[PDB]
Amino acid sequence: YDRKVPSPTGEYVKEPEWVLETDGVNLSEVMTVPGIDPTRIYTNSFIDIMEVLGIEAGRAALYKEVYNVIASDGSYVNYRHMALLVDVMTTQGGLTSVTRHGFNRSNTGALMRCSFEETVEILFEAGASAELDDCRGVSENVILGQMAPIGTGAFDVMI
Amino acid sequence: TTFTHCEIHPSMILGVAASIIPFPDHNQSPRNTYQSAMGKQAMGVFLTNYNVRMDTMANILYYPQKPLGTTRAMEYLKFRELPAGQNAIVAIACYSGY
Amino acid sequence: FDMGGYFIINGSEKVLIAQERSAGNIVQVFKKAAPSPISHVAEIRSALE
Amino acid sequence: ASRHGQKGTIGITYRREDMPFTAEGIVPDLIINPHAIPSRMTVAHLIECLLSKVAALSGNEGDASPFTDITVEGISKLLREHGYQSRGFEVMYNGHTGKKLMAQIFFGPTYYQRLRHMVDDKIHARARGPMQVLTRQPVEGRSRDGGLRFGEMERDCMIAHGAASFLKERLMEASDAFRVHICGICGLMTVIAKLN
Amino acid sequence: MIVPVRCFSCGKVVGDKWESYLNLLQEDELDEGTALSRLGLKRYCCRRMILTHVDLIEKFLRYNP
Amino acid sequence: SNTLFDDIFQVSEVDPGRYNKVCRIEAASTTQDQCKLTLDINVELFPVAAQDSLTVTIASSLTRSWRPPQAGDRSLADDYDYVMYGTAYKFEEVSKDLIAVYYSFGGLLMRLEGNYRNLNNLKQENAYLLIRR
Amino acid sequence: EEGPQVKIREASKDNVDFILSNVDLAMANSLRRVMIAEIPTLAIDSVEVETNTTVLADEFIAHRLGLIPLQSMDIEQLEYSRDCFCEDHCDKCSVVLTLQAFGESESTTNVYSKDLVIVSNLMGRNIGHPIIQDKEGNGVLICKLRKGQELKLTCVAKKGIAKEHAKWGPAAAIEFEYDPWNKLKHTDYWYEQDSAKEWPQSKNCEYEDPPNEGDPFDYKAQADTFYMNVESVGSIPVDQVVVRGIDTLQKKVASILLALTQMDQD
Amino acid sequence: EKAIPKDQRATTPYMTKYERARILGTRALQISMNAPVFVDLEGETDPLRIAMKELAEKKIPLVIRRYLPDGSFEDWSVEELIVDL
Amino acid sequence: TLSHLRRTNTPIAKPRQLHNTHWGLVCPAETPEGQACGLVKNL
Amino acid sequence: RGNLMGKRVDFSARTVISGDPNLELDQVGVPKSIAKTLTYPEVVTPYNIDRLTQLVRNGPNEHPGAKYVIRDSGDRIDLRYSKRAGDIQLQYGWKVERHIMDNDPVLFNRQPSLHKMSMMAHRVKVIPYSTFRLNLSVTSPYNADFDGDEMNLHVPQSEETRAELSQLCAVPLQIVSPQSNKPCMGIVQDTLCGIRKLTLRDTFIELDQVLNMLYWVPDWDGVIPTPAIIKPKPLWSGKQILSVAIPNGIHLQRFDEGTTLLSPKDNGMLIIDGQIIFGVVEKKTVGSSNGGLIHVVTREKGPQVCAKLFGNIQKVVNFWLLHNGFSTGIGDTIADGPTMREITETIAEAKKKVLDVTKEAQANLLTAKHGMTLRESFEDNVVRFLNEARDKAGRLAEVNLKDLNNVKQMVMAGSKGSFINIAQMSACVGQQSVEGKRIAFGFVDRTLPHFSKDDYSPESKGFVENSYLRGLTPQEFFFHAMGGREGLIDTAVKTAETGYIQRRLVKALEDIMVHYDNTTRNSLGNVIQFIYGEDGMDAAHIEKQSLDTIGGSDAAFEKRYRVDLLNTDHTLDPSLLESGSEILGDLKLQVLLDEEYKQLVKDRKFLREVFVDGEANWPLPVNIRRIIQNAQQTFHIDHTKPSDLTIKDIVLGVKDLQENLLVLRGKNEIIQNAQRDAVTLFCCLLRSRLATRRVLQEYRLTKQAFDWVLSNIEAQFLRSVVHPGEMVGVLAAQSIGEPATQMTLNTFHFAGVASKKVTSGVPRLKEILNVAKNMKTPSLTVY
Amino acid sequence: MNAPDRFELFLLGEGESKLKIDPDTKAPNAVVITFEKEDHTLGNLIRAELLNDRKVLFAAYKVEHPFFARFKLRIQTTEGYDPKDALKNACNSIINKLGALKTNFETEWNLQTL
RNA sequence: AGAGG
DNA sequence: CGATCCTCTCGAT
Ligand SMILES: Nc1ncnc2c1ncn2[C@@H]1O[C@H](COP(=O)(O)OP(=O)(O)OP(=O)(O)O)[C@@H](O)[C@H]1O
Ligand SMILES: [Mg+2]
Ligand SMILES: [Mg+2]
Ligand SMILES: [Zn+2]
Ligand SMILES: [Zn+2]
Ligand SMILES: [Zn+2]
Repeated sequence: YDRKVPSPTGEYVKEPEWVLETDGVNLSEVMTVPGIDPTRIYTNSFIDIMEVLGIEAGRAALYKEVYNVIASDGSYVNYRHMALLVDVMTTQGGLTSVTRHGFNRSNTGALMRCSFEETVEILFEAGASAELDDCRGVSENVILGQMAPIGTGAFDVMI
Repeated sequence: TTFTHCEIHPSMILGVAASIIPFPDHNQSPRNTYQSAMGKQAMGVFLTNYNVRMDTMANILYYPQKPLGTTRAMEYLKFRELPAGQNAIVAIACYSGY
Repeated sequence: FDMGGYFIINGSEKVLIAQERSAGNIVQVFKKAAPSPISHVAEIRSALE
Repeated sequence: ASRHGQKGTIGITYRREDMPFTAEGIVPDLIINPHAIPSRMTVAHLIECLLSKVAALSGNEGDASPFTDITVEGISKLLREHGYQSRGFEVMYNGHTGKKLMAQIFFGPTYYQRLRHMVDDKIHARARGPMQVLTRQPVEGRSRDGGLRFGEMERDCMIAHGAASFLKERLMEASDAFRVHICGICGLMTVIAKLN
Repeated sequence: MIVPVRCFSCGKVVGDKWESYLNLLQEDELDEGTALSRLGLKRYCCRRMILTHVDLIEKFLRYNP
Repeated sequence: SNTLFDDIFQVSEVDPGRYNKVCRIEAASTTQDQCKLTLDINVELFPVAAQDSLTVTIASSLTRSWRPPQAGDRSLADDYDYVMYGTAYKFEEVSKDLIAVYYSFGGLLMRLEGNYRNLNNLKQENAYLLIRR
Repeated sequence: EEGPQVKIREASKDNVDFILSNVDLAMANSLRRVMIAEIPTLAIDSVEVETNTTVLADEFIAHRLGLIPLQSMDIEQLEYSRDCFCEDHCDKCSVVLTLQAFGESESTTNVYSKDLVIVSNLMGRNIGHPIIQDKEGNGVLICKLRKGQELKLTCVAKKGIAKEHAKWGPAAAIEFEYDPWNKLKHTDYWYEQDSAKEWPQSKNCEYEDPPNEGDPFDYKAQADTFYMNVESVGSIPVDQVVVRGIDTLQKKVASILLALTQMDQD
Repeated sequence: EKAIPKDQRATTPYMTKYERARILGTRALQISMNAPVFVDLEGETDPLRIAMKELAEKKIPLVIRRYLPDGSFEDWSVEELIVDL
Repeated sequence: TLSHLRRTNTPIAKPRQLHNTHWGLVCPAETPEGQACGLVKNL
Repeated sequence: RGNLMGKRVDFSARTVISGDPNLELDQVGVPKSIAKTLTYPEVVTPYNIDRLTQLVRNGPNEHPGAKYVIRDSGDRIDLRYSKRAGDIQLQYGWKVERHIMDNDPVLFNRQPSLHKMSMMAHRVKVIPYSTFRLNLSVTSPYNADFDGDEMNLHVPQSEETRAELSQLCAVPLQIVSPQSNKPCMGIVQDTLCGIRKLTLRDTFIELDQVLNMLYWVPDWDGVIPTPAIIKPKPLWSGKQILSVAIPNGIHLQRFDEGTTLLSPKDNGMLIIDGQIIFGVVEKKTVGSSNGGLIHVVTREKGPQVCAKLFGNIQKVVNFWLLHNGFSTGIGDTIADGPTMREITETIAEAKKKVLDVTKEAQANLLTAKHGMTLRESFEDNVVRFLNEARDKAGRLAEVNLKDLNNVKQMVMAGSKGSFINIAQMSACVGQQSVEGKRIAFGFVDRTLPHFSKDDYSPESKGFVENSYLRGLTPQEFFFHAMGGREGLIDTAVKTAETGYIQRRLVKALEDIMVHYDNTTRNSLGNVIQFIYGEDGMDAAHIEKQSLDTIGGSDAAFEKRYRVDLLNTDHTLDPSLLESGSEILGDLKLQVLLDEEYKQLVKDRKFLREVFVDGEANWPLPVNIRRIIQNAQQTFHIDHTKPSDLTIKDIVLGVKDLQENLLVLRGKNEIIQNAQRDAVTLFCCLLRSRLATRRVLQEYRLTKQAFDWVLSNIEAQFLRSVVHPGEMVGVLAAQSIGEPATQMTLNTFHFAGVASKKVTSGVPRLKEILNVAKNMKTPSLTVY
Repeated sequence: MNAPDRFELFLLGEGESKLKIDPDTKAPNAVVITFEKEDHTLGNLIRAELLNDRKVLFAAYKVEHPFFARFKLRIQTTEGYDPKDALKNACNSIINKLGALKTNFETEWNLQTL
């Protein structure tokens, strides 16, 4: 693998290095191996980075991986967009999936979680646990046919 | 050289719709598939008794022409006997940009 | 120019669409992978025409 | 559409005079755009045209069969025999101005198809009309005089814009909207009203 | 479906050259191109008009009522 | 003013290079041992052969809409063969006092190099180019 | 005679080949447009179908009838019904033709443009007689009938310009070329290895002096001298296509001159 | 209550896309409903174009209540709010 | 019409792909785009 | 899902769409019948009373007319039947449901609506005929083709609903995309093609034409510019009259490859004031490019002003090309005889190279690296030699193509077409692939029964030797067909996949919006981010700018930034400063020049530690380069005179400018620190750009000009900030979603390859979003 | 269905005059004549003739949209020359040019035999 | 179902 | 327990 690294003169230069690409994961045990740089060691198993190095590193590898689908395809999406998603998935302590498992079971609304999946099962658990709908979310106001607190209705006009 | 058989004609690997395309062998793989779905939505004489049938929707070209460019397969599919289009004189040009 | 091959049912022309299935009485062996107690399986779909 | 997966709607109609012309006084019935050939790779379209040109002059059919030995070269050979520039091109003049076009045009016959689905069988417009039985929303289909579906995709599109009011209006004032009576105690739609 | 009157492209009257064209081929034992030309059909837009024409009328007439 | 520069140059190289109507011409002055030239010429209206003696002038005279000439009795500052109108775009100072000019005659480009081209071009988005014989 | 010069090389009953010397492109072209469109002619513009037992649709028949070319000689002494005072049409604005044909013969019965009949009082005008150029005397074949079939209809032929419907074209194709040597460099010939050997040189090359290879390009030269061939359909004779061509163009310029004079008052 | 005082207001002194759009909206709604115009309409007739002129002149008597996540709010005059955009 | 009369439907390992074995039996071009892609075949 | 989230709506339209060279970007051609069906409730005000009374008189079947007069007390007086429709003496307060007339705001769309730009407010222009007409440069954000697309239309019913449309969703507003921080619309098709043709140095236009072209630009000063040529013919350059569509104050600069200040190849770009100086206008200049003429006009001159530009450019270019003309024939596929022999031998040698590796493998001599089979290593070699073959033969074609080659002409403009197209159409199609590997053994030990068993040769395993011009053999044909099918199948797979991914992402981020504290929070009010994008900047207001303190040798860094007034050689001389000599060995000003230098070296390190590889160009608000270039032109910067600034001016000027680049407002600890961080990166840029030496020696700025640069930077920055209420959640979800769904559906073209992605790809992104415990390619890269 | 009547191409409508002469807002001594129910047959011809008048500074025409039979002619003349006149003179010149042509073609036709 | 982009 | 969008047609119980 080629590397952009600074010359003693100061400028950045190509200095090819030996890297090992592995088929299979055991990050924990591999980094404790001598003659390796455990500061640099990487895996496409961002779930394992989350487990070995902590949430913050997990977040990084997740972006590294989200970015990599997008760019190792041709396209460019501004950092912040992919950054927002990664943050959403992260900011909880762990990896929250973009599925009915992850985000849909979250501490959110009620009428807003039935907008996605398991519509009736979400509505029944609401009627069982006697859930209180905040009516803050977009989806809530959509059902209510009221102006949501989005852009234009985010503030309040007065006299 | 150890042959047991010979093809009657490769043109025959194709079916009815593709058998209508001129020089399919000089076309990008899908473009061929497209024209296959397309030619099935093209107007003209579907049968001679059109004037005698009570059917929901019937579209018939006023003066359908036979193609100036034909496949040999077409003969069997009675194309030049019951055509789908007209031999329009077409310019490939940037004109009014319309 | 008509070719037939269709039916007329309650005044409407009906094409009977040729339906594709895998032929029976055929002996086919399959490799069953990783989360499986059986490595390989030899199958036969015996029919009576 | 041409016989090569080349769909296109008529953009405009021009009458003979405004159309570009050959010094023979030949004029097209149709004008396709050069920018629908390189990416499409409909090379046969070009061969078809060239061959049909030869065919019309020679007064013989075109052997557009696939695994032929017929070449662009062999065709082009004949087209030049027929006094035209071999590669389909022709000098044309601008109908408005009468001046020669700086570009020469690949022009000739090409079998084109008149396909079903025409603007007028498609145009629809609605502004209050057949409201659905149960749902109380505009009906489906142009025939029924239905309202167009403003899907979630479209709701999302509007949330992104921050168009809060339009979204509420597009979902209430237009389409649905209703007025129910709620209890200040239990908070349910079981309130009997004598609105007079 | 009967020989159109006038060529779509140019307008030269073609609706009169039909039977005339068929004699040239049948009786006079001529070839298509020469026969087309013999009818004064010089331009290719006029050429196609008659050459690619399929006269289904003959077939429709055939129907009994 | 009036004039802003004057010299006789002898063509070194003549290059069409993927163009028909235009040629990039390379020349030097008969007088100044340092004075260089580079120019895009409409070789269709004024063809230039290899090694041609030609008087090059840069004026600024003969804002406001262009009127068709109509010879009449209106005489412009020319009894020349080739005339152009450009715009100053850079003034590259090199070794010692070696000043190079930069003009675009509607995309056709100039590059006159020398020494004494001081209060003679003064960044003026004007300037006309004149060629003789 | 003073300005623009005409030199007729070939002339026939329905075709004129000539040269147009001492003229501007705009004029040559504008003439070609007015010849295509703007010349009035007579054409069927209303078919009233009593009986139609043919294989063909009523409108399909009506369409062909419109295309049938008919005498447009004394067409300047027939009014545009739009500006005629009658409720609908009359003898001063329309020509009324009739068609009745019945397949009586065991063989196929052919209906020709020859079978149309004027019923309108023409008031001695050379107008609406279906033009027949066909050797055998029959016109355009309109329809065909089996032994059974009948077709009974009435036609109203009216004054109109091609610019409204192509049927009104005294038109047909107009050949048009200027500078067969591209001395003007008014087009850049596409080539593979050689422009000269690949492009076939014009019939009009004989009438001009071939370039000069190692000679300067004529930058000041202006396109003049136009090689033209006007084809008549038959409604109006060839001479009249170009004479009426010149005339109607001359007319619309005059209306624009007269237009100015009306705004001049108030 | 909650109500943040006039002193200490960390929100943008600049009007937001949305505020501009809702202001121009509401004003056009009033003008369209035969309400009074506080600006010398230079032959103007469109309620939004009139609201536009009113905005430029800063003669729109409306106040944006900016809500914060805790529930608190900062009120700003349409006239005090900087209209760059 | 003729084309409709020569149609095939394959309900439900890689059923959509044009198999080598289709040579001379099925048309390689004729197949609808999406949903029924490579399941609806033409002889 | 279908009755609450989505609904069927009234005041809706939809019909076939067509292109319009004579329409304004922001306009929509509305067919007369449609205009006559869709209404708008207009309250009767004295401003409108007369226009409205007239409309009521016109009635439902005349165009500028209405249907229904709704007075007070409900009452819908129906204009089509009412026995009073004839009179009607309107009262104020009453509403009139008038027909949708010219210049009304409408929301126009094209499904799938997987993008904020698939929905845009348009100005009505009622027209004859049945299609919806649109400006060709709005084709891309909607993803429209004129092959039969349908496009829907929605009518706002309230004044506040109309304001929302015109002040937020307007087409000119939506020009600069916040997805890719680059602009979404540009010059396309004929206009792109022609602009190149017109901008040729060889392209010369006469007066007659010039005048028509000039009158064609609707803005036009009504002043004929002086011709470039005043020799035996007043001749204008193409570049010249097109510069009339380019507004003044527009400064643009490029440098492509061989681009010198003389660009002998006529490449790069130079536009000073509002006139092109050199460089052919093509995609890089007038396309959806981040540093294009569009990004510049939209930023510098305004969005409305820029939207107007699209029109002008099209009006001239289109007219010029209507008169120039442009075609494509079979001729543009036929490459040289001598060239065919080269292509032919290129294939021949690749084919022999293949036979050799095969014969070597068959002799049990070919030894694979590690991690892969002798068979595995064999295939990728053969695969490589065969692609290398097609590519080499393809370039052979491309190079041999003349400048008059209509296909080369198109790729040259970047209007349509690519290298591969040339290659395939004229030289060699290439190797066919299914599931990555080249055509497999469907039959026993062969790909077809026309072959013998165990034939690993290029032709047997699906290598197409022939071009589309030459034609394909039945085997080649069927193999091309096999690979072709792959594309069609994966569309019908990936589109149903990517589209689901979209709704999931969209539902997962719906409620994420910037609050009135730059905080990015959800419905529960939980902090997702403390500043949007970690900088509280609006995505639309950001563009890639080079950080010069990050790269280069310490040597070059010194040469550039260092100023030692205490050193005779290494100080700034008095040629470029009024106070120059008066400052040699200042000690007190050397203390400021030194403090400046240390911050400049502090960053150099900091940046090398954040951007580890040493990547200079990063997307940052405020294009400083443009501001500088602007000041230079605005103040007609006399590069020969010294200057009027002091070291104290530049140093404390840049220093104070940074204290005023506000994102957050709080006077407290965390907030002032959050603000301090938010700006860190931009400040590096700012300092790197506005350091003393660089200001004087490089830019050669004046005090008047500098003061303005500071005010411009401050203002631009403030504009560049995120607006509270920005629906950043939906935005991000769509900004990731839209590309995915379109990396397929496209899907294709062609048949070789175009995978990875489909393949890499949507299944991986699926693994990621689903948090797949059991991934397919678990890799570990050890250093 | 939403198409206009083909006579809308040459027939003037409700009120509607042929020429609408409006003063140019920008440059002096210039005017914008809007020709109603007209094309390139008249536009180009008047335009090209105007360009022969060695006292007409500017003369160009445009057909803003193809759907409509209507064209805009811009004329700028030298101080002390009304553009209305420059047009009048141009129009007159064309009629005369065409006059000769009719007379000439007519003459030549009679000499021709077929 | 079938079909359209 | 989920599996892209919208549209348009015919016409089975
Ligand atoms: N199944 C589908 N679901 C959603 N959108 C679709 C679907 N099929 C097509 N589309 C949309 O419409 C377009 C249909 O392809 P289209 O025929 O218009 O364009 P294309 O890829 O450029 O090919 P062509 O060369 O025929 O123009 C897509 O690119 C996409 O936006
Ligand atoms: Mg398309
Ligand atoms: Mg499309
Ligand atoms: Zn209660
Ligand atoms: Zn013809
Ligand atoms: Zn009458």
